[PDB]
Amino acid sequence: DIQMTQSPSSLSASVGDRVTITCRASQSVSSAVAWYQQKPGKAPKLLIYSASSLYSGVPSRFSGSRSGTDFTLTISSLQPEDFATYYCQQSYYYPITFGQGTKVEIKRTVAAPSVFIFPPSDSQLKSGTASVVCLLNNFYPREAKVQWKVNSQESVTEQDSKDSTYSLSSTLTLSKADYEKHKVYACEVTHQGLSSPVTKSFNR
Amino acid sequence: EVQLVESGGGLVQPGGSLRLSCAASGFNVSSSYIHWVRQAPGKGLEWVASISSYYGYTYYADSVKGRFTISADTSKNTAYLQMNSLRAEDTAVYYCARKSMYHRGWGWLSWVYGAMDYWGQGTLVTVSSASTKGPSVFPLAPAALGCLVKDYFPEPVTVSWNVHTFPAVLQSSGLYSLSSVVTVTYICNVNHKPSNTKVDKKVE
Amino acid sequence: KTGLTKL
Amino acid sequence: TRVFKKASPNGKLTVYLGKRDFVDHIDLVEPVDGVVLVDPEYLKERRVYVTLTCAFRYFRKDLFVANVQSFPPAPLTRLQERLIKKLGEHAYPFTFEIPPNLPCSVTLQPCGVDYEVKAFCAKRNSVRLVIRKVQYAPERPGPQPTAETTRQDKPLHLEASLDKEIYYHGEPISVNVHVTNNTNKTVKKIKISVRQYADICTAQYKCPVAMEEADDTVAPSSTFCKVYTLTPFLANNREKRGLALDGKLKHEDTNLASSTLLRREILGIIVSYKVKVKLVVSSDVAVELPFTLMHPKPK
Repeated sequence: DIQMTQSPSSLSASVGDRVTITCRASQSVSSAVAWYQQKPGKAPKLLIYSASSLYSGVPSRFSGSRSGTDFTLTISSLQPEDFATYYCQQSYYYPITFGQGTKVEIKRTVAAPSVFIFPPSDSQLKSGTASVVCLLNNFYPREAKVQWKVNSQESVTEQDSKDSTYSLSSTLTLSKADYEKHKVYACEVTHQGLSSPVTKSFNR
Repeated sequence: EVQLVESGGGLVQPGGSLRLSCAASGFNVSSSYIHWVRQAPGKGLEWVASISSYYGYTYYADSVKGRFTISADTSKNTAYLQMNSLRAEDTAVYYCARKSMYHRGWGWLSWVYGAMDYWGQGTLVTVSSASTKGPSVFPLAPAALGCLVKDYFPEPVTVSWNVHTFPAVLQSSGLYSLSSVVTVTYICNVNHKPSNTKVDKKVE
Repeated sequence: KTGLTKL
Repeated sequence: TRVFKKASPNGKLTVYLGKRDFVDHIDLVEPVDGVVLVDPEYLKERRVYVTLTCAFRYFRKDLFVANVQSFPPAPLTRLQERLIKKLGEHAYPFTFEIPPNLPCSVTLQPCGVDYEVKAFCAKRNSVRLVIRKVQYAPERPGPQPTAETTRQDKPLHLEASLDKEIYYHGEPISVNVHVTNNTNKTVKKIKISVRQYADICTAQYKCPVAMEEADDTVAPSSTFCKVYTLTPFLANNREKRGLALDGKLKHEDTNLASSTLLRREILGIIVSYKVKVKLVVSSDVAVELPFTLMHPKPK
């Protein structure tokens, strides 16, 4: 099959930025290419077709170009509303295939996480599954990591509506029996906007 | 106008059966290629299958080769993606689109398969043997303060206070789990319709 | 075979 | 926009066209227009011509073969001037008018009529590009088909009809059936079929594109009224060899040969479609009405 390898997997920009997203077909294609802009959840739209044709109703600023097998979609002045996931699809060889998408985020000043911690509470110990929580509120950019000092799953709220930020709840789940063994627990955040990693800890 | 409507979206146990129906309006299933597209939960797109009744031609994605079957009743002017042998790979939001055969200048362009101009609505097809449960809520106290919902099913769970509800995460137990925190008495209200469950947990 | 271009 | 081009086997002659579908507008025909690239030094016969072959293949008996003197010159078109401007000083245009009362590009499902543009210096000196002479569906709907039959010592008063006459390919025709069996014979079965006849101007046949044999029995001395739906398309006509398929450019898959519109002795093939309501009785009644299946007009 044809892998419509698209890059960048995630780019940052703001209003007016001339944003470019490239996508290369694994095998030769004959202008069978289309660009779909899927917002969060909603049904994918259509942007371009025939690898260069502005589809009806699509904003003019969007435009596709072909230089062999490297189909490029450029938004001359990306607007606040045009932040979604853009996929490239070739209609030449069945089964039809898409890229992997290219989410265009929003840009603002780097801000460090406000990191809070939560130990498992009495009710949770009674239930039988203690989950320690690490909250990383309003931390920019989404690039970051959280390490644990005693499975651990991270829930990352999307780009904060307030101001283009990210939260992240890193929660580590253990059983009541397997949790009492240790005494000091800690979550350490490594972040771009942090001069040094920040560790928040508690004692059982 | 042309519009496709999908039906058949509901919980089905792994290996079960569902019959997604894409009712097409504004065009015959024979003057068009009807495409079923599926997008996983928060993930890049994927095109499921396509069919044209006029030539009776069917094309399938590598993920639904043999498991699914797209046909159509042109008497009703509808297409039918019979989904069999569902699995955790088949969970998604399913959209329906079409590629007409007009605009050749004269008639059918029987080889474009091109851009899927018009898209349906999106029906959520679930695949899980998770008996509808009720959440087990736990508190998280100091400064930040939150409530952690654990071991519920299915989505959605409405968590409110009297401030980021971190996206519900599919826990390995089939049940779900999420957290909702706030930085500053506070009572967290959790609502779960599929089991008609409500909780009001105190955290401090 | 039959070619193709653009004007 | 697009511009089709094709080089000769030796690579010198390049025939340029805009479209490979010429809509045979009822009154007139869309002319074939193009320009051929030529290098005078290569030209050895000193005479390059362009020809339009309207060939009935199966055998091959043409009906309108014309020649245009590309070089030396013995007007020009809007597309031809731009084609020459792109090419330069080594290209020469050619135009063909297709007279009326000529067949429409149509083929028999494995034949039929075909249109080709061939430029040659007069084997290796011949370049051929297919085209299509084809006809859109009529602009406005015609009279509603209707047909009533009587069988008699009591009648079997039957009626069949279709909502309208102009129906595009791959569209469902609605067959309204109205029976009144005053006879003592029970209506064993009802049949609604659609058949395509392709006269070859003389041979013809009757290919049933659509079938619907319903068991809507109407007991003796009783009425009946129903609206069946039959869709004629190529989904199930793959085995039927000889079905009149529409005009092609290559082995591409096309639809049912659009009904041969006419303004009789036109060579080629004349295709038409009829809906037949046949009541099988316990000794079977028939009624029919014709409809014209074609393609729509993009716009």
